[PDB]
Amino acid sequence: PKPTKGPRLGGSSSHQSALLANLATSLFEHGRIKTTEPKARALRPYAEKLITHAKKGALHNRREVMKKIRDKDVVHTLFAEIGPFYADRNGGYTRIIKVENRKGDNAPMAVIELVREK
Amino acid sequence: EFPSATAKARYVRVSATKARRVIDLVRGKSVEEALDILRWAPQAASEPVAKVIASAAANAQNNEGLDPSTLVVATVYADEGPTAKRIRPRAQGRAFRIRKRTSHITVIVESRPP
Amino acid sequence: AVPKRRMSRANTRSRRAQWKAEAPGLVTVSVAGQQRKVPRRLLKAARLGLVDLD
Amino acid sequence: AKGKRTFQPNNRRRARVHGFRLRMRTRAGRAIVANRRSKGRRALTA
RNA sequence: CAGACCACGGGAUUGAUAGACCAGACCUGGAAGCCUAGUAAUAGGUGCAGGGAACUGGCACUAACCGGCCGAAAACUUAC
RNA sequence: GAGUGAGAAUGCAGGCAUGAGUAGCGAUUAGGCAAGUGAGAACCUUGCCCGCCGAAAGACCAAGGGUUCCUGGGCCAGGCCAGUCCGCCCAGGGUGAGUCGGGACCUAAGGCGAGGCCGACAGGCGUAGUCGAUGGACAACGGGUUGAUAUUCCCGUACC
RNA sequence: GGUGAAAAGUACCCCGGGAGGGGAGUGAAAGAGUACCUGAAACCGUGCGCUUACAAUCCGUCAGAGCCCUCGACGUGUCG
RNA sequence: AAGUGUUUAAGGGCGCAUGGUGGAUGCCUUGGCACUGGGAGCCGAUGAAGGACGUAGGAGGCUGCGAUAAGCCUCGGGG
Repeated sequence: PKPTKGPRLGGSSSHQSALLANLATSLFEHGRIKTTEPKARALRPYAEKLITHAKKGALHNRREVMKKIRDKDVVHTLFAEIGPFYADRNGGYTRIIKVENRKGDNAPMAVIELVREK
Repeated sequence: EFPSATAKARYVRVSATKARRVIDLVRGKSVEEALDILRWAPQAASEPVAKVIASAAANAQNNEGLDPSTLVVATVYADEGPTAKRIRPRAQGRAFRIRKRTSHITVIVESRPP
Repeated sequence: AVPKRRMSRANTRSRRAQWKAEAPGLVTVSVAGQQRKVPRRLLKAARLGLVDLD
Repeated sequence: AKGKRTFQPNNRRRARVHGFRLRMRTRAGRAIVANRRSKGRRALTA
């Protein structure tokens, strides 16, 4: 998606890519991950685009999500549950809720969820 | 003079200036509003201040038998306390002084009419 | 450079008054029957039960 | 770099260069031990 | 696309502000799988393919929230 | 009768300001999530990922340190933050050798040095000796064991 | 170096994890709480009164309106 | 219409009231200084001065003591 405007999230481009991969893995695994607000905002597009690949059943999208996620359990979870789950929802597969700040460095915290009404 | 309760958190491990930074947010406010502001204030010096104010309100309710809803932080101030002197080594073997400052936070809550 | 002179207490105080905290704006939320006050940003989290209201 | 500090410890060398037997060996060292004892030091030698 | 912060400028459900989704434009340059030619490297078809960011237009799917703090007037003299 | 009067001596000591809630928070690896503990968790525990060293940033000796090791507790001080954690603090425990490394074996350089020679004195040297390893000689290897010890303990089989 | 005459050093309440405090108690005194006789200044607050955001200030001094308190008077709120 | 006038305090100053820190002042003392008059004027291979390590029922420091280890015996004072 749209690159990071400022300095990259983890401390470098490579660490940001790895961090987005791991946050997306946890998001798809738990449905609900609490992480610093900027990380959540950076992850929303990343995760939604992986879910877009998962929404369509194709080996090509399977392989794309794999080259992003690298966690076969969660890739199956995507393409088996979260794929058909959002069969009819068209975008905005996830939600960001701002929560209290972290007591250590007062960082802004937010939970990313996957939407579950329909 | 409205009835009042005191509470002195002495030798708090917070610089008096930083305790004051959070005291100013609450001085004169109701006890309930003061506690909410201190709860949501980012400043870590807010926890000692909130505890002093809560102790003042508790003393008002128990030792003074006052209605909590009528309490407001009348006079709250943080004074300097004893300073511990530490040494921070620096370049060319020069020793600078670090000051581990403390504060005495005094709260005095008054039972004002509605 | 180093401060050439001790700053007068008036100047010290006037510049030091600028180091102050902003009071957070508190909005009412209904959690567990009783009413609590939380930042409007955390209003949704409080409604969803995501805020540890002590 | 070459950041070798001056005091490279060695207990054998310390004892043999500043120790009690060395100090007692010579007149000056015996005088040093006696002067240290008169001052009241607890550690008369290495 | 405003910016050190602050400010400035838009939007805030009576909404297209951002993201996503759908298209397009662009960049890249022919994806994966399968089939075929191959003793194989590899090549051809499927197929201006596939992957994609910032640009464009749609689309309330996600977030702009059952909110909070500020914020409005002594009169008098003279002439008309 | 004076230790008799301080505002200056880049005076001395203690306490404090100013700078300022400022610089800095110590490399060139990088953390994340979930779940626990807790009053409190970015920093502790566990799991899963990610990343870093890999002629080391791994393992073990020696020097040096000296109990820092392990167990259980503690979180006022210290840790450049906080800390429930810690090489911190408290108590208790913990180091097992005929073979390992040393001495009881040996000498090198060097030291000391009976007498001795030299020197006003103090002392300087030095023979015989005697110490002096960084060297020579010298008998043990596998596996297991504890929360902490292991070629030491234990098992098996060897060697003085 | 200095609590107090004596430890009588806060059995049992409350807020807090603790620190610390508020009660209640001992004490002649807690304006003596193992941080302790007296408790100066520097320094740091808080409250109240006046004053200041058109101003060029060795930060005073001399005149000085206004405002805020005090002592008298008369017994009008104004003069000393 | 033209003139006359408030009242702000984000902050600051000054005065006062109240505190906090700090440990000056006053008053002290367990210590030290300078002397006076006396005693002793040496201790050591019968191992000194001075120590190390131990020693109490319990962890350390000081004191005492020395594997007979805060001690053993004898003779006196004392209650």
